[PDB]
Amino acid sequence: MKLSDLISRWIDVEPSKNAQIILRDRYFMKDLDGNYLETKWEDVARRVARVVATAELLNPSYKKNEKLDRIKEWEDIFFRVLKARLFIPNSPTLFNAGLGVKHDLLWKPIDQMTLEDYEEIYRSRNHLHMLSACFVVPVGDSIEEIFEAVKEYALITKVGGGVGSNFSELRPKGSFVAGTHGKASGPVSFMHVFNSAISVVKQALMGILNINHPDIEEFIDAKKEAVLNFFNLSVGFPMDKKEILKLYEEDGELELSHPRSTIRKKVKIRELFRKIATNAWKSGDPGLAFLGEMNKYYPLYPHRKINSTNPCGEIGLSDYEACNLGSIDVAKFYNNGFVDLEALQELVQIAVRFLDNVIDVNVFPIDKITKAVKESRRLGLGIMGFADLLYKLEIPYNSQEARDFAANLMAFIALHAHRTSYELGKEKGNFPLLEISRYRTEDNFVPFAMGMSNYDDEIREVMKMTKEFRRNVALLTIAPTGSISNIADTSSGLEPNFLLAYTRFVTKEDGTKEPLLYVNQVLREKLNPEILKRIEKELIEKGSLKDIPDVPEKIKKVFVVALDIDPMDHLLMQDAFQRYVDNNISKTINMPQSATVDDVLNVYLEALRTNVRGITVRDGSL
Amino acid sequence: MKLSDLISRWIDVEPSKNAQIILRDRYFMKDLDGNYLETKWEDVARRVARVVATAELLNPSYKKNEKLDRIKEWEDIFFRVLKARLFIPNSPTLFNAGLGVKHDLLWKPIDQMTLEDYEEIYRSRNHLHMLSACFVVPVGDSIEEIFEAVKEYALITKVGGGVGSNFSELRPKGSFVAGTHGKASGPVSFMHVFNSAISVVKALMGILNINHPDIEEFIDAKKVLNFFNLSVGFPMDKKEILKLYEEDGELELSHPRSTIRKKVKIRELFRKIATNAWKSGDPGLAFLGEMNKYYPLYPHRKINSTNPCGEIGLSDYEACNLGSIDVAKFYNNGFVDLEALQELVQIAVRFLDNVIDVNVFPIDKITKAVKESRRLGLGIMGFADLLYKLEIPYNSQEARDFAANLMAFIALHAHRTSYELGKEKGNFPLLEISRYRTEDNFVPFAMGMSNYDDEIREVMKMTKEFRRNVALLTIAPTGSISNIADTSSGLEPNFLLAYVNQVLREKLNPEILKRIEKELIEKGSLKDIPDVPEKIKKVFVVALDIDPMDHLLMQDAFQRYVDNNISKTINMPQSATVDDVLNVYLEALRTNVRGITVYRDGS
Ligand SMILES: Cc1cn([C@H]2C[C@H](O)[C@@H](COP(=O)(O)OP(=O)(O)OP(=O)(O)O)O2)c(=O)[nH]c1=O
Ligand SMILES: Cc1cn([C@H]2C[C@H](O)[C@@H](COP(=O)(O)OP(=O)(O)OP(=O)(O)O)O2)c(=O)[nH]c1=O
Ligand SMILES: Cc1cn([C@H]2C[C@H](O)[C@@H](COP(=O)(O)OP(=O)(O)OP(=O)(O)O)O2)c(=O)[nH]c1=O
Ligand SMILES: Cc1cn([C@H]2C[C@H](O)[C@@H](COP(=O)(O)OP(=O)(O)OP(=O)(O)O)O2)c(=O)[nH]c1=O
Ligand SMILES: [Mg+2]
Ligand SMILES: [Mg+2]
Repeated sequence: MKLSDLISRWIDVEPSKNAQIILRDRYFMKDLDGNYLETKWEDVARRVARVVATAELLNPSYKKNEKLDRIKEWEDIFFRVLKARLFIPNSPTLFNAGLGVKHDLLWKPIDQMTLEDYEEIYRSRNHLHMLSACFVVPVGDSIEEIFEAVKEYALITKVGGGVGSNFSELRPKGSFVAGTHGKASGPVSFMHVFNSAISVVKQALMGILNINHPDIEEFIDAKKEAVLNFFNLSVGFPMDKKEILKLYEEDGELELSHPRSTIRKKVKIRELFRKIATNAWKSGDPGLAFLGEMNKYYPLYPHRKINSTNPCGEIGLSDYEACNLGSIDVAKFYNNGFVDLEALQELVQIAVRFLDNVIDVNVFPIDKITKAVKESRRLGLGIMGFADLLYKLEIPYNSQEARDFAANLMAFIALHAHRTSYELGKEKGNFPLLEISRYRTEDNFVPFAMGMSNYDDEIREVMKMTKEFRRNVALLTIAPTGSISNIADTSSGLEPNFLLAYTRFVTKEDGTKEPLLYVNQVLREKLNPEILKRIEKELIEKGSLKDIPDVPEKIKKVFVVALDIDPMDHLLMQDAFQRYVDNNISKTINMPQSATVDDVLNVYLEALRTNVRGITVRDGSL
Repeated sequence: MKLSDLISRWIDVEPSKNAQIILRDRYFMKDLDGNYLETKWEDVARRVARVVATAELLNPSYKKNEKLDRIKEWEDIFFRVLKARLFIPNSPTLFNAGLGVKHDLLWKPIDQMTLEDYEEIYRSRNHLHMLSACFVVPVGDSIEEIFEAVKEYALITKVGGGVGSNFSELRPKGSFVAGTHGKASGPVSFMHVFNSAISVVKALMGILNINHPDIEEFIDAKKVLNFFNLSVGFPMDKKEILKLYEEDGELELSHPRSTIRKKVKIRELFRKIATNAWKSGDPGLAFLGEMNKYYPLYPHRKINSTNPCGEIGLSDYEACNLGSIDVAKFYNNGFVDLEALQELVQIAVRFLDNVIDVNVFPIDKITKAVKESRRLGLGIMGFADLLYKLEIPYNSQEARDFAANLMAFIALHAHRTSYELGKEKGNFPLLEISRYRTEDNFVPFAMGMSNYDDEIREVMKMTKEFRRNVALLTIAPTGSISNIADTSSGLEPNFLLAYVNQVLREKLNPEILKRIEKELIEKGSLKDIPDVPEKIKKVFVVALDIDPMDHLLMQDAFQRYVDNNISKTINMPQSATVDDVLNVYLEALRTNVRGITVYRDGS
């Protein structure tokens, strides 16, 4: 099916009442007075499409005699895909597109648009026109660098970004400070300042400490009993995952040390791991960040180095680098028992361009970030709706079938994303740092592990072609998609549905407040409406269909939720996707309440054997 | 008595055992390995004197063929007064003089010193060579400016400065922020960030004006601002505010970047301040309008905050270095030796003004605001022990008349020295646009309690032409430096005679001393000890023998002849009431004080 046809099937389907609340709540633009400028998703799509299409002003392949034609064509395709809700960029794009721009230009009919109208939009983008979700800043070992970074956290947060740092540069607690004949506080104590800062710019953050830092144990325990309430915390592994797994298997020891300290200590790695697993088993923190694995696949490594992820972990970033995201709802690409690969390829094409255009209309609060992004042009195209896609295809999430499907789907998207990046480098110019990247200086560099798809050889072929032309350093991620999957009425990221049914309460102004039942749409349409009526009550009490009487087996096996899927099946699904993502992946390893700390440990060990770049894990713990 | 004679009398008097501990703990310089480079007070005086003398390198009145002998003469007079402990600069000067400089140059004998040795000292001052106690930075109404200011607090704190801000520029809690769907957190929430920053580098001053919509929240703030001293700012004239109170008027709380407006009864605001001050000692009162009344550079420049202790009101990014003369050492046969004193005032101003030229700050804007103004804070310590020696009770009109004359005299000669230094070295950059220039009978304090007034006016007129410094005077708390100098703190009464006071040892037999010693350490006074001569009781008063108004009136007598402000605690008995506090405030608004601190015993 052509994309245009699929667009027609969805373009007049309106967001559900649930989505509309979220849109009214945070997305619809308002004036200084608090009046709505936007009252319909369509108005958001109009504005966003117009602003991002405006980047086509910069397109060197266009003749002035042609420019307004082209810009208008991109505006309409971007508009049509956003309105149909087939692709949605990360929230900051939808919040901030067109801030600074006269309200007369953002929503007026495209037929009325002039070249000078598009140029005025370009011109009038204010310092709040920040369209990217993901940021990393360094935090260097000095009072001056720490507080410059606290300021940067504040500035980035103001404009709607999420920021992470590796704090390992900071000398351990108790170490010698020259200026003071005193003693250093250490990273964990400086992270409270970043926490206090942000908790006031918000009337989540990423903090990483490397496994060999002398304060690592303190770090691991930092969120137990949480002073760092705005931080997600991951333990950083800058060495190879193989070395770490080997050291564990031999019951080896790790030396904790720091260059600007005389503080040295030997710890049993098994013991470090158990402490991390015990804390993660209790509270969910800290996760694991396989920084070495990220650098394995970083085209610019070792010239440039990935030290931290953004707050949700899906983008590994070098210092001052940012990254903009967007997601395709692949549940909408289901057609009679197959995924419509024809319409999907056309959309991957459009999406890569939309995302790459976001960089040109993006305004960042810090010059070093502007420069880092211009230089690399890193994107994060991903998917949402994948669980609902498996439901439609009648595939159990917790099956080798699902993971095989997932790796092929991702491999196909990867293929056509990187092909589009090739085409864009040819059309608009390569990312400045192409020449010094492994796409150039190597033969056979691929930014992911592959090994689970028929498309591998074709992918290799595209990667070789991008030695010449390449618009972007990296193109892909799977994000959490909390809100944008809500807007799109679909399941989040690559995550299974957490629940098939819950009560979402609607506030009658006025009246009082209504108990409104949600049942998963795909469940509603496959399950016999009279079975639904019966079990509906038990499903809400129990959270699964598995021990409900008189629901056919095939419905129980297909309509699995997060907690029906055991930890390894979660882990292996992450692996399947990561093999064909050049950035990282947002995946919660959900674990049953009855899981032990050893069960967590075993996930970590398995994690070290698979291709995952990071780990997040237990029901009932928080 | 010549100053050289008075120097001879104290120069070989050794710091006490108490003082020596303090010196060893934090003043004696140490190397990277923790070994002492200095083992006695004289080593400190040597180093500090040499470094500050180095500023005479910059003196355009000296030929090069003269500079060496000149510098050496200054090093020597500086060394002698410091060693004698007759004048001691603020602590940062003691801690930080000579940082960055080869250890063979700092204690080497003065006769071996060459012009190149001095030039090397000058050149090798490092980024930590910060010698000033008092700082103010703005905190403007944007995320950018707030977090730059948090950065500045950290940087200033690192090098040993104390910093204050007026937070009033920050739009009130709940106000509209363009950037977001969120509302503004308010000055007070933001003050917690400053407090967190400092809690990791470590004391601070936070002011919020009386007409800020968040003022009541500010007043209640310390009822996790553990590092803040808090003062309510009064940018309006003290007259208007006292008038409004007396008329039971209302104040309009508003902010330019908020729609949040509210009316409160000023009397109710004051009662709420007094209630909290009554409980915990905070917040104090900062009469900003009154500081600006005597600010030579107002209104082109403006004083919005003080340093953490209140004694210097500072414009944005301005800093100020302090030094104190121990006036107890100037007692001679029933009189203050004004002859030696005038010589020291002369030397002290030069020392303090030289400190600017060898000072290094961590923020260019501070460097610039200090070069432009050259504000000094010359004060006194030892005052209370002076009153002991002179047999004057602190809580008497005699004491306050004494204090005003003494302060008047010091003012006279400091400002006369400022004029001389302007002629010698060049005027402060901003003289032309100051009220010393653009006005006729501008005087930077109220006066009205000394026969030196006409002479003071005459010197102020002279400083239309030549003037090295925008302002010269303060009374600081002098906690540590008065400990070093074995004397009483600032203008404060002694808090306690025994925990024994040396002037009390030298005056009471003993026998009566041996006997009463423990009763005086329980009761904390001589007041209700019988068999102590009435003359001894009257003179040897402590902080809490002196009622609140006598404290306040002593502050007023000094402030009349101080161009900056004054650090003074209004001590109150434990049985004082919230109405007793309010009465102190109302009296404060009628006197010439520029700020208020109260402390009720037992709080
Ligand atoms: C000054 C100071 C630094 N530090 C920490 C902050 C950084 O993690 C680290 C270095 O701070 P810096 O600001 O770099 O200290 P410095 O340059 O004076 O000393 P050094 O030559 O040893 O760098 O020490 C504290 O924890 N507390 C302090 O009071
Ligand atoms: C005001 C407000 C904003 N948001 C916004 C802030 C974020 O920009 C947005 C997240 O929406 P998504 O774009 O779905 O972000 P994500 O969950 O995919 O994660 P990533 O940050 O890695 O892209 O949610 C809330 O969740 N709740 C709120 O109350
Ligand atoms: C952004 C933001 C600002 N503020 C406060 C900080 C300052 O007191 C004040 C100004 O912040 P600003 O950073 O100036 O916000 P803006 O300039 O983009 O928009 P506006 O001019 O309308 O503010 O708002 C918050 O309290 N929380 C916030 O998240
Ligand atoms: C009284 C007293 C002061 N101090 C310290 C705190 C400071 O580090 C040190 C400063 O030297 P000071 O002589 O205290 O400076 P000051 O008190 O005049 O205050 P400022 O100049 O800021 O207006 O005094 C103690 O450590 N213990 C004490 O008992
Ligand atoms: Mg350093
Ligand atoms: Mg602003």
